[PDB]
Amino acid sequence: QGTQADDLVSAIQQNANHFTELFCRAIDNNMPLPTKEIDYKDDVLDVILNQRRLRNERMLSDRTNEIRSENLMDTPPSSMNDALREVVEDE
Amino acid sequence: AAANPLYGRYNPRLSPLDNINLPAALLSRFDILFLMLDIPSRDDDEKLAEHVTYVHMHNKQPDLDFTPVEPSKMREYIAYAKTKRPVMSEAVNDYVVQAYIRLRQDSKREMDSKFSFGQATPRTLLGIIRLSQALAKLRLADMVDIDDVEEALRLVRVSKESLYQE
Amino acid sequence: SFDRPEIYSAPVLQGESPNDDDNTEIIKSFKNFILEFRLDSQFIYRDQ
Amino acid sequence: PLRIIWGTNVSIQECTTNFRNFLMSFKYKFRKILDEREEFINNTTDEELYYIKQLNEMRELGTSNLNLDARNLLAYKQTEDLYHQLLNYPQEVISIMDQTIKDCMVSLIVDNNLDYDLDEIETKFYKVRPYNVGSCKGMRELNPNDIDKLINLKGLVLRSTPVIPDMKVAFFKCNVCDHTMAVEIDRGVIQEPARCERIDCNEPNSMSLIHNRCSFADKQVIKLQETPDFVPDGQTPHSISLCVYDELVDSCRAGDRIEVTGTFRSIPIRANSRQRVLKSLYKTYVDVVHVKKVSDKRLDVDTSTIEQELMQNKVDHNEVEEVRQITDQDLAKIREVAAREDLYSLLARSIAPSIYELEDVKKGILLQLFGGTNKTFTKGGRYRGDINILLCGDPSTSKSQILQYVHKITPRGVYTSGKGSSAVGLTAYITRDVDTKQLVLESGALVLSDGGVCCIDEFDKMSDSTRSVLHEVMEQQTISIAKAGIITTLNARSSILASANPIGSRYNPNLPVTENIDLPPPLLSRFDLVYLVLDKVDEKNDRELAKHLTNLYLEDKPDDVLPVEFLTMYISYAKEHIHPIITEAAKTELVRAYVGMRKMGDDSEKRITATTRQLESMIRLAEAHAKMKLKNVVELEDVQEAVRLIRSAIKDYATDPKTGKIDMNLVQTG
Ligand SMILES: Nc1ncnc2c1ncn2[C@@H]1O[C@H](COP(=O)(O)OP(=O)(O)OP(O)(O)=S)[C@@H](O)[C@H]1O
Ligand SMILES: [Mg+2]
Ligand SMILES: [Zn+2]
Repeated sequence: QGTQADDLVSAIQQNANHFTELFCRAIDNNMPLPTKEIDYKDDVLDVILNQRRLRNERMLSDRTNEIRSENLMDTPPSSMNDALREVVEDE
Repeated sequence: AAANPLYGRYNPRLSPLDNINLPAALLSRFDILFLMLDIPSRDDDEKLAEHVTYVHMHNKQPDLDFTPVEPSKMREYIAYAKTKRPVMSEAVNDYVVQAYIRLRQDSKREMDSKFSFGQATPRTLLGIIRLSQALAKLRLADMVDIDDVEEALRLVRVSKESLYQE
Repeated sequence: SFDRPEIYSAPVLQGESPNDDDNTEIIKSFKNFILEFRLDSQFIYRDQ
Repeated sequence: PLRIIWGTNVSIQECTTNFRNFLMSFKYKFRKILDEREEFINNTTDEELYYIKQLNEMRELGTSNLNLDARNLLAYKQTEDLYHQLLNYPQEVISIMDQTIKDCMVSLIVDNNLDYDLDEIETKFYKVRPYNVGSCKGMRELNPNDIDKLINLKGLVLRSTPVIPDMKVAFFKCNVCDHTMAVEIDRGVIQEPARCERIDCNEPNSMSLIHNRCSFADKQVIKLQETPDFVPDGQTPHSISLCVYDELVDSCRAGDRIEVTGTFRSIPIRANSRQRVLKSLYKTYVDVVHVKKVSDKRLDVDTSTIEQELMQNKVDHNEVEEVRQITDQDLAKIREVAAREDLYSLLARSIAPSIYELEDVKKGILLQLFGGTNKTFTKGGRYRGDINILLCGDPSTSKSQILQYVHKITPRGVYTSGKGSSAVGLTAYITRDVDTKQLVLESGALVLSDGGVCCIDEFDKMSDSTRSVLHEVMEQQTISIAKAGIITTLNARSSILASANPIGSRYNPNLPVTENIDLPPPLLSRFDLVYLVLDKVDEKNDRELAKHLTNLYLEDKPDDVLPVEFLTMYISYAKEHIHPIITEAAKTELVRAYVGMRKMGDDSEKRITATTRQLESMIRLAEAHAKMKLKNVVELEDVQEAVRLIRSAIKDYATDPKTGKIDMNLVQTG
């Protein structure tokens, strides 16, 4: 097509240890939602990771609710939602 | 296994049991024993010499009438053949039983003679059954036919008797 | 030629019941005082 | 809403309710429907409440252990998830089951208004032992995601450590005011107090641990040689260290085949004793929950061997069964089959259905399995009714298959081969432990075979020095070792079942019997039965053998013969409950036959001479035959049958008394 793309193959051939984690992060960025519902026949690791993910979402929701309930400035909804997302994410 | 006789060479003067250093039990454990005698003949030495010398010259098999099967191709075909589990019907069972009876009677008759190759054994019956099942596996079939048993018995006979008799 | 192993935590359970003399509860009470104090009708400390 | 234990999917309330409904609503007809056994369903057994009856009999006997089958949890519809929760999370779910069992014990006596007191139920700790949790996958096929999961292992016990006291409560005393207090353990960590608990005395570092005042618990480590059902390509068997606790300590002896179900653990191991630095690679072991020592496919262990062990099991309240329970209906069927006129031929024929003919060999194997009764002297001597059999003969006479069947059918036998075994490997040896780096004593094949049958293939190939060990085992059923580490006498009551070939690997009628067997007279005198199995070529015999051996290949999965389970329980009942004695009529026949063959041996080594050990073999074989027919006395018919079996094993009817030769065509019948 003519566009410029870097030589990813040689970079993987010379730095496979870094590109393992790079690929894992890229995969974790866009992970499709599970169509199948979790049940009692799944592995213990799967239910542990599912509980960890649900705990992560509950922590994020609780922190967002707490900071929104504080209402520091009493004041652009997209800007305040973005800033609230960043402060919840790094807090 | 690969083996040599007593003296390093086969001699027709002694019985086949005499020059084979092998006890009767471990002889019976072998399903097939191949005597491989180096009989000097003018006609066969021509073909052996030209075959070996062609292999040494063109670095490959001389016969161009058929393509040899590649070892990976042979491996996957044998893997497919090993999945089959053939069974034996009543007719092939009767054929095997009568063949075993005739083999035992022939071994009884030839036990005293110098042409003895051992004593006929139920392990020979199991070897015939095993060879017939392997031949049925090679046909990728779940059934064992008569001709598989005939080929197994032919292999058993030409293992020892055909070459020692000549 | 490996790196530092890292140590990190995440809140899971409730733990033991909090105490008033605990430093975290004192900090939380101080934050509540800063955010929720009203002099007459205005939150003076958060605006300050 | 619904509360879930973190890291699991186990809810305490839901699990307690489901297990309670399972306990009060399970019937064995559900188990038979699950196992696709519809026509095996009967009325009076399956329709009753199974576990309610089990808790009732537990209350009546005063026991506190419930054996739970997880396949029964699969049978019930509401607990179908719970089965998985039992496999995935044994720690929480087993405690939930114990609490539910205690609640049901309370409920069964408050609801029906029994006279049993509630306080004994309350002070007692009830625990459950789940078993049959699934297929017996090998531990080398397990993965790190299988940690803390219930697994089954069938294996052989090699050795066990002595009882190890592990700390449960710690006892601390003050040095200056003698104030004593006890602290419980918390996940393997004990918080020793820095300062004294009293308000009067508060001296720091004044509390010292008293190692003898504090309470401990039992912990034992058992080395199990795993024998999985499926073995991968080129895999060599290994050993697993498995931990038993509390009541299960000293329930497993060395050399028995057991089915251990337990949770799969892994702990880190310290690299050095002086340092607390732990190794990254974890060490895996099995925390044992339940042990099964009985199998329907094989016999039970000899009860005369473990009498003091049985009394110690009664004292320790471990409640593990070494022998199978016999009901009233199957005992009635045992008494019915004992009244058969063809009982001897039926029992001998039902030994090895895949092995054709060998009727006398099967009769001898059957008598050896039954064995003569054991007479121990009040003065201190001991006579053991162990029957020893040698099978000498032509190649391919299905004798190695007889050894295989005997090895599979015995409780604690060991199969071994000539020239692959040594004297030290047969008696005892000293090894280095991988955990403690200590010199431990481990048993040989003969010691591990005690109370069972030691099968030796290719007995002629064994060295004379290695065969010289066997003499004391054959004669006195002991091994008296005096080595650097071991100086003691160990009981080895193992019946020796050996297989052998002639010198020329085939029987030669020109040479006599003794030269064909090629054994020294001290070793050959100790065999109760010597079976010369011959290959005589016939028309009808070869035809029938070929038809029998070819009919197995008609289908993929292959008169009347008894099932293996019923045969095992019949032999076990006869061994346990029948101790025949010799009468004067039997004594007259014994003395007459012994003197007759001593006189017959006067003719001119080349021939087997009669021996006093042959008289003892006559007594043992007659006692075994009387034990088979459930008779408590040994009559003349049993002695005549023993003499007939001894004569027919060596083919004395075919043998010429003078030259010692055997003629094939004339006297032998195929
Ligand atoms: N009478 C028989 N009944 C049933 N199977 C037999 C009989 N005779 C031989 N066989 C079978 O033939 C094969 C020969 O193996 P084995 O008989 O076990 O060897 P063996 O009897 O120990 O003699 P060796 O090993 O040479 S000392 C096995 O598969 C046996 O099951
Ligand atoms: Mg053998
Ligand atoms: Zn004090």
